[PDB]
Parts: sequence; structure tokens; C-alpha cells
Amino acid sequence: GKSASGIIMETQQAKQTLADIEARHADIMKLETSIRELHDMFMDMAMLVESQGEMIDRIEYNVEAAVDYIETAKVDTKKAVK
Amino acid sequence: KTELEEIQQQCNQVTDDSLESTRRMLNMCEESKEAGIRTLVMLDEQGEQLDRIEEGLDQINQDMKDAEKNLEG
Amino acid sequence: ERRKEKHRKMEEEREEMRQTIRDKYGLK
Amino acid sequence: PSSGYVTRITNDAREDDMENNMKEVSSMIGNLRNMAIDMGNEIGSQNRQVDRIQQKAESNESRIDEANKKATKLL
Amino acid sequence: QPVQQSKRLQQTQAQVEEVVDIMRVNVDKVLERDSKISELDDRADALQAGASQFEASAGKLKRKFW
Repeated sequence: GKSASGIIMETQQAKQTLADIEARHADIMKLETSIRELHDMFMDMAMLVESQGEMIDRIEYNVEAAVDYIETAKVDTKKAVK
Repeated sequence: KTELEEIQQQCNQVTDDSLESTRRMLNMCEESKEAGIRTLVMLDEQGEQLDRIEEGLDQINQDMKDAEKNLEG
Repeated sequence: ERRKEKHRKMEEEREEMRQTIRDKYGLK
Repeated sequence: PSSGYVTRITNDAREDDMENNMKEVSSMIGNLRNMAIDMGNEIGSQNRQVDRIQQKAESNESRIDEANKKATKLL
Repeated sequence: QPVQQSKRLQQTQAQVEEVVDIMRVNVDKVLERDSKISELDDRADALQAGASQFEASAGKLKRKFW
């Protein structure tokens, strides 16, 4: 009386739309997982290249003497005359 | 009904799940882009130091084959 | 050896980070 | 799933929203590519170039030491 | 040949996955580089000393006679 057979299909179409909907959803969700991944890798490069950063800073200070030594003592071997 | 309305609800919680998904996606890409910048900036200044290291270990080998005058003893 | 200590003791944790990362993505 | 990244099922703004983030997420990814290719190439360079540092800094060893033997001999 | 206009979602999907692989390579390479850059913080200090030894062998050599 209030609808009967009408409210019968007003659902058939609903179940469809929800089916179209969750469908699109899965695509998007799928894209979002690949993106988390691309994201995770990008974030690791920046923490990695930032580590090897300190290994290029110290490896600096230490060569900021290494040759500076074979320099301070470079001349000291001039007594090849004396 | 408690049949059509529940369905219409799933229809809206899923659409909201999607709109929320695109949002994080977009956020994730910006974070992904800010890390590529600073990364490329590091790889840059460090790709420079890695040249002095070589430069210094160039004068090291220079101020060396000279002390090879040890043909003294 | 005092130096070769920190040297091998460091490389360790470096390997702890290498694998952890290498596996996280599926390498070899 | 095209002619617009987002297939309008229920014609909201909920999608209009999705569309814009898509037109943008995608339009920012071919971008992360160039960066991925760049850094990728640089990684390799700084790499092979770090080896040179190695090979060379190895001969600086058979010098700062082997020639220092003579510093122990003479004096 | 022309743009692309039939499944722009999947397109990005794919377009995103290629970038993922270009990055599996970069993460990998950054690893070979993390190791190499280890043998350097060693031999560096391992030569930062190889010299701090060829020095005293001159300050003492010099100061002495020869």
C-alpha cells in the first residue's frame, strides 16, 4: 500500500549502486596501497641518504687531516739533504 | 526500510571511504615529494664532498711519490 | 685493534639496517 | 574508470572531490618519476665514483705505510 | 600516439607501479652505496692514521739526524 512492489526494486537498484560503488572503491584502494609503497620507499631513501650523510661528514673531517698529515710531514722528509 | 536504508548507508560509508582514500593518497604523494627534494639536495651537497675526498686523496698520492726520494738510505 | 673494533661493531648495526630494509621490500 | 578518473555513481561533490585529487595525484606522479630516475642515476654515479675513492685510497695505504717502513729502517 | 582516455585510474595505477620499480632499484643501489660508504669511513680513519704515523716518523726522523 505504502509502496509494496515499488520499494521492492528501489532496493534492487540500491544493491547495484552499492555494487558499482564498492567496485570503484577497490580500484582506488588498490591505487592507495601502491602509493603507500612508493611513499615508504621515498621516505627510506631520505633517511638512508641522510645516514650515509654523517658517514660523508666524518669521512671528511678525517681526510681533513689524513692528507694534511702527509703534508705536515711531507716537508719533514726534506732532510734528504742534511 | 531496514533493508533499503541499511544499503543506502553502506552506499555512503563506502563513498566516504573512497573520498578519504584519495585524500591520504594525495597527502602521501606530497610527503613523497618532500622527501625526494631533500633527498636530491643531500645527494647533491654530498656528491660535492665526495669530490674533495677524491681531491684530498689526490694530493695525498701527490705528496707521496715525492717522499719516494727515500732512495737515500 | 681498538679501531677495528668500532669498525666491525658499527658495520654490524649497519647490516641490521641493511637486511631489515632489504627484506622489507624483497631483495636478495 | 576513465573519461574522468572517477566514475560518477551518485552525482555528489564527494566525487568531484575525488576527481580533483586524482587529476592531481596522477599529475604529481609522473613527477616523482623524474626524481626516481634522477636520484637513481646519481646513486649509481656517486657509487662507482666512491669505488675510485677506494681503489685510490688503497694505494695511499701501500704508501703511507710501506714507505713508512723506511722511516723505521733509516731512523 | 595520443594521450590516454579509457581507464585513467588504472593508468595511474600502472604509471605508479613503474615508479615503484624504478625505486626498488634506487633503494637497492643506495644499499650497495651504504656498504661501500662503510669501507670508506674505515680506510679513511685507517689512513687518517696511516699518515699520523708517517708524521712522527718525520718529526722524530727530522729532529734526530738522518
